Amino acid sequence: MNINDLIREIKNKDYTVLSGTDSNSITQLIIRVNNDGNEYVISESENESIVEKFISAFKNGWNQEYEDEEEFYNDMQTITL
Amino acid sequence: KKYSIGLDIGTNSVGWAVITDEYKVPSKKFKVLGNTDRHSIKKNLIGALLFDSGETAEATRLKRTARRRYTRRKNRICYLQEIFSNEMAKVDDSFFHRLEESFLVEEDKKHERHPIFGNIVDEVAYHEKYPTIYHLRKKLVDSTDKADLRLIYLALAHMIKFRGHFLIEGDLNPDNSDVDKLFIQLVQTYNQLFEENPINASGVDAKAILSARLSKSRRLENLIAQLPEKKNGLFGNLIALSLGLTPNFKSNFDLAEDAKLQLSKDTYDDDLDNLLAQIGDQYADLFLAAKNLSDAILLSDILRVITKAPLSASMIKRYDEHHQDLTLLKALVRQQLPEKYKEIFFDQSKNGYAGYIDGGASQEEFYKFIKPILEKMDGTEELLVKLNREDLLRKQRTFDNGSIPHQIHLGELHAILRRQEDFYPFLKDNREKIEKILTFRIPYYVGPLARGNSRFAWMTRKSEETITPWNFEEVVDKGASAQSFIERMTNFDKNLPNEKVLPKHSLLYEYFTVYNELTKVKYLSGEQKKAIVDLLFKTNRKVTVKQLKEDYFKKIECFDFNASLGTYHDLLKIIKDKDFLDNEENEDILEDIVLTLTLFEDREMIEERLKTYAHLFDDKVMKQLKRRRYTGWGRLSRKLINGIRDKSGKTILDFLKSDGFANRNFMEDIQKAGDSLHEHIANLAGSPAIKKGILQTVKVVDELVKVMGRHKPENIVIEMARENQTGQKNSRERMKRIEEGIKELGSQILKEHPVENTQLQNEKLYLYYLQNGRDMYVDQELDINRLSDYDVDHIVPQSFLKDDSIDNKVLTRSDKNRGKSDNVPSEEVVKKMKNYWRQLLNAKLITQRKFDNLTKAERGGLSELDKAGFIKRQLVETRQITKHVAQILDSRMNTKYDENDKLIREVKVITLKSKLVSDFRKDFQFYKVREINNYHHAHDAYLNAVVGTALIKKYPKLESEFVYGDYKVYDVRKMIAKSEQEIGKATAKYFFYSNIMNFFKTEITLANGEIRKRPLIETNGETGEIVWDKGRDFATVRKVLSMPQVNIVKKTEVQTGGFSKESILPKRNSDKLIARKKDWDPKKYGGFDSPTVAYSVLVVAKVEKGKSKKLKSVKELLGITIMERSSFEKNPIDFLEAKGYKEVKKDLIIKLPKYSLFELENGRKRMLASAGELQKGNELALPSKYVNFLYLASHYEKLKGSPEDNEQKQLFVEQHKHYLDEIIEQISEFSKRVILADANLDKVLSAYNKHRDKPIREQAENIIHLFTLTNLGAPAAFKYFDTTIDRKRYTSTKEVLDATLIHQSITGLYETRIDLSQLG
RNA sequence: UGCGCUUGGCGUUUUAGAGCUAGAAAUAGCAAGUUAAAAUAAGGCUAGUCCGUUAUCAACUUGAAAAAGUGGCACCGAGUCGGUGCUU
Repeated sequence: MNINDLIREIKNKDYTVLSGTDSNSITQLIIRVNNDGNEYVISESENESIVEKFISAFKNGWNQEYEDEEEFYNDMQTITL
Repeated sequence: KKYSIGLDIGTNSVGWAVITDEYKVPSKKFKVLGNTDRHSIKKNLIGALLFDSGETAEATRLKRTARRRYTRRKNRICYLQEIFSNEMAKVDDSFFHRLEESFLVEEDKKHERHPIFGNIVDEVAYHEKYPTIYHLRKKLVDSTDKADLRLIYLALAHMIKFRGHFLIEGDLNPDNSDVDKLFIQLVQTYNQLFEENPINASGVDAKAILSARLSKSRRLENLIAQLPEKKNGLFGNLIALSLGLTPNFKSNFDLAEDAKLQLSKDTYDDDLDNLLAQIGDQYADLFLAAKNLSDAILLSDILRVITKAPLSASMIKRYDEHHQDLTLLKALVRQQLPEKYKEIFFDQSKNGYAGYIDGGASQEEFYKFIKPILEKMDGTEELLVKLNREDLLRKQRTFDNGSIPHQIHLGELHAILRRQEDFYPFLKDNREKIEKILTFRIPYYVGPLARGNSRFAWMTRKSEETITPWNFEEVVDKGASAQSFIERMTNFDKNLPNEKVLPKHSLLYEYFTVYNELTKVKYLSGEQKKAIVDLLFKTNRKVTVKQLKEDYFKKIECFDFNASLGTYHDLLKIIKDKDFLDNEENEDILEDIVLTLTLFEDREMIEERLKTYAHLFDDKVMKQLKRRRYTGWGRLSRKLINGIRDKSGKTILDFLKSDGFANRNFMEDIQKAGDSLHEHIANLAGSPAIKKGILQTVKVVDELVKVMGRHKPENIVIEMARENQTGQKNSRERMKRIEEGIKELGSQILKEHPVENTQLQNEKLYLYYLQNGRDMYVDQELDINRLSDYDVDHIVPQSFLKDDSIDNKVLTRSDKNRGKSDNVPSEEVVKKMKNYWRQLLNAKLITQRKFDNLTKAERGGLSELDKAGFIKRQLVETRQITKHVAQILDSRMNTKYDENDKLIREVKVITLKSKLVSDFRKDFQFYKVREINNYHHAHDAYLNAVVGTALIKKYPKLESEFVYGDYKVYDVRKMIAKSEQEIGKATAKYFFYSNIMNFFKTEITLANGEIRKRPLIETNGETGEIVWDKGRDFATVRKVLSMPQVNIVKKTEVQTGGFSKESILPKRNSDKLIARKKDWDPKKYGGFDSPTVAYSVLVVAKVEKGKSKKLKSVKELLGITIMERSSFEKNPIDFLEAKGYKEVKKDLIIKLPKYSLFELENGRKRMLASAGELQKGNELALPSKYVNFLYLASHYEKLKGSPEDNEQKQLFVEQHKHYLDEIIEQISEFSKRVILADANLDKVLSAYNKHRDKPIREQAENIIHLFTLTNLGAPAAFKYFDTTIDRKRYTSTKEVLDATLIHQSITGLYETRIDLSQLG
């Protein structure tokens, strides 16, 4: 719901989440999966909120595009509920 | 050549720009170092620095308190083992050595594989006589027979390892543990807070109703049954908060959104702190009693049984009820639902009973699994009621044991030792030594007890020996450590610097803020200013202006709020002696108590600091005065309030009750009183994130002056960011203001015209319900549906002050309905509608500033003082942090003295506001689209240097408003003209229209549509130099914003943090997991997963290959993890040789931190994210026309301009559509060049050719979404209309090895390219 | 703002709590389950009931460190910087 509830729900999922550019810049959330280069950042847009993109990317399943990130889209799915 | 420096400081980006006298950025050829062919590069003197935000040290501390946790809890077992070890080797000589080896496998274990007894015979017999330890822990209390010393240790070591909370100080008595006595403590605290509307639970059976065995709802509702308010009341929420529910304190306090609190959650102590931040800390004493009461409820759920040991027997009853119900449950599933017996009792993966016991589901995840299964089955009664009562098959160690006090674990402990004291001699001897191990709590005022090597320790020791719980009294100095505890934990004032601040609940501090608020009200005087304090504040904690209006202005005076002094009212109800508080001689007595009740929470140190006051009063007054602690810290020191003086002979606080001023010190003294740069940036009132921003801003300045030949600039303009700004809170705050303001008027505009909160974003629609559906000027109604042809008007016009906020907008039938003057609405318009503006006001629909500005013609209009104040709001930066930053630069650049020894202020450090540039942009159409690229930070810094230098060159007499230094302050008539253009280039006057950004304008627009022309050349008659040219200078600003080369540099940083993810994963046969200990291999023990990469290393050696074991030269990119960094930096060869590398060259090993830049073919760049993944390193520089086009097209409706200006804007978008086909043309060429994500570019080009018929703003707001494909950094997903383009990351870190490594500076001008193809 | 300090409850991991049967490597059919030790960033030492996820930064040279040291100007251009003088 409130973005702070999202950062906490993914910190409990062991992924090392920083909320960058929170000072008259376009806000973005950096989820460091892997802990090795792969970072799924989601920047804010005036039309679509940061959590509305978190659901529209992790609501309907793992998106099947990469071996490496699966335990992730799976774990990020349980937070859409 | 003369020049200036612009700067835009942020929490994660520092932009900079260099302008000359002609407002242009210059270019220079810089020396490229390295082994590359290119030895020259041309780079403009404008750019930005992007770095990761500085992190708060909260995460570090919460990990440190956990490190000290397991360190000290271990020593409390070592204390028990070290005490037992001697006389215990008689019984068993390998008991303990089997305990610390109980984690090892059979192969690794050196001793026998069974902990307690060693063999498989005597062990299984123990687990059947006592299946749980609570079985044996009760047996060691009831029996008088001798027990095995091994069983004695296991019981004592259990209740000492997990000893219980220290929420209660002394022993357990009914008025700190019983429901009835603790319930009344809650209702009494709630009462004092609200009077003449309190609850009075006179006749209520508290225990046999609230603490019964029923559901969390069947007990809260049954409580209010014998209490004819309702469940939604604030008291009903406190009981719901105590019974474990998740209530919502929004509707009770009427908040903006929802603030839900749950006592069982790990976030209550912080989610509650955000509640006291809005409702006020006065409620903290009330929520404390609810938490105090809740633990008494949970204890009765456990302690269900008068002597012996209640908890263990209660845990035995929980054990037996679990068995009789599981046998009950098994027989029902094995004879009524024969299918899915394996799913419930064997699966482990579907949250059955196996998932409850063997597979990781919580008690609630298991209740929700068999809830539809039990209800779909007969004979499940007496079980479903238990499942709803949250008391079914409960494991003996659950989450609610945090309500078990340590005195409970002390009673069973003392009972075991007492009935074994006469059997073993050392148990009789160490009966207190073992007891004290549990009961000891290292105090707050002592903390870490180091011997000297700790940056957190402050405690002194009376005798330098070893410290135990028993010798803590003799070894630890309680006074000297506490004296340093106060000295360290206190934070001094800014204004005075070595004068310690005051607690936020101090009397002299509360008196201060009471007078600072009162001294600026008027409808004052010193006569009854204090009589208000005495009659209003000193007796009523809340001064509703209603109270002041009739209990002071009727009774006294002549017939016709906020912070108070809570500590006065709090201390009043205790001692019941008003002569004590009002006496100014006992002030130092009242202050040290609040000081002692804010620092310490200890039982003995409170007395030692209050026993000096134990003769003022005795007993019944002291015990209540001690069990009442205060929290929080103020911002002022007593020496600032009642200490300093300007020679009047009266201090700041003395001025507040007579000759008012407010804290606007002037007429100077407060600022009248060298280090390292690490120390200057350390003690600034700012978050650690902005402290890094200041540091990079100082480094970027020292390198800009070195590039300029060590020639210090003329001026330096500074702009900061105001951090942590960042919907459902905004549009609801408008409704909450609209709803209440209508109910006060009572007019039914919501019933007649319903509106959803999302529809308030329309500026005109918000102004409708803001005006009760009426014209702000005419008595006539408003249209609701014809708001298009009806205009919004600015009360104080833009000609005087650029304000685009609600408190200066109105909504009228037409612009001309406000009058004919260029000022505010005239008295004609005032008289007709003034009575209705107050109707709007008392409803809090319009502000009092909006009301004062609407009725300015009644007071003569816009005074020269009102004009001069408008210059302060546009020019003076109110933030203290920005002034301290400009000090760091003025003290660094201007460090030269003459031989008369003044200071040669060489550089003028200018401090501007963030609005003057944004206004400058949206005025002359230099729009900004941040989503395109990171260039805007350089543009905001360039425009800052222009507005800063053009102001000081045009209005030099105002340098003491933004430039740093001791200058002349001027006054009202010193620069404000009388009227019109009187004394225009004649006398010292200079301003009439107070908008200082007007000398840039080509034609000024008044309120009545009139035109005020301005020349093309702007001069300064006192000198005559040209300061701005509306013909030649605007193209320079447009050309500078359009050049495609901007020094964008991502700051390389070595990663620092945890070693890996903190999931202690199960074991597996792969070597990927990290060893949890040096011997516990994950192949048979389970370890940590996914290590984080500190930095990467370009390895260049030879390895063994093939079946012939030959050598082969290789160039690799190995990543050095955080845990590996300690040894790799100590011996990189002996560490790399452990990975199969041999013949390692140390001069060709390269250190590659994160965001390391690499350039390949066709100018395409890549940033090194880690040793196995890359980031995008290119920036897309769109010209200035498309940014102006994308902004206007995106904001086609919300243009915030006059219809005479919106005409050109709307026709500029409708006469330049081809830009849309032009903009998409460049992103395609930029992605076919450097992005290298072709399949993703397939969809965005196909989705564009489809939506060529969609409205104008549709494609614009979706083309801005498209830059996410071409943005710098990590790839991310986006959506161009319906087609969801998913990202294409870069896991092929191989092409980097044969490229050009750009080692660039902080400013990007100084490069060092290392062509890695010559490496090998 | 910031920054420090005290305490608890679950958790997770490995081992202990012996499983019994007719069954060939597949697997049925039964009985059981509720907690105990230990670890809770690897570990580092000055061995303290103490430290060990904050801050701190390009490259190169000098230095234990703190830090000092290294890169010509001007015009005409602008798809990420060129192209074009002057001086050594």
